[PDB]
Amino acid sequence: GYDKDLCEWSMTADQTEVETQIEADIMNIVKRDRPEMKAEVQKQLKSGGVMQYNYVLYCDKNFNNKNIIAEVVGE
Ligand SMILES: [Ca+2]
Repeated sequence: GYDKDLCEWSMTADQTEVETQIEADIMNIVKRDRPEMKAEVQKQLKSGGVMQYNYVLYCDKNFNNKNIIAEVVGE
């Protein structure tokens, strides 16, 4: 997804600050769309990191954030 202010914050704020909110944003989508996947997605975020989603979640006009679960659990 894209939002001008969220895009700028995600690219300028402290690394740990953005990383913590990315995880919370993903878990919120998991709770809404695949609530039983909470423990599994949490395990995948810890092993694979979340900062690789810095661009697609806040700066990408061509990424639908609903697809973040499939992105995380896929290879
Ligand atoms: Ca992965």
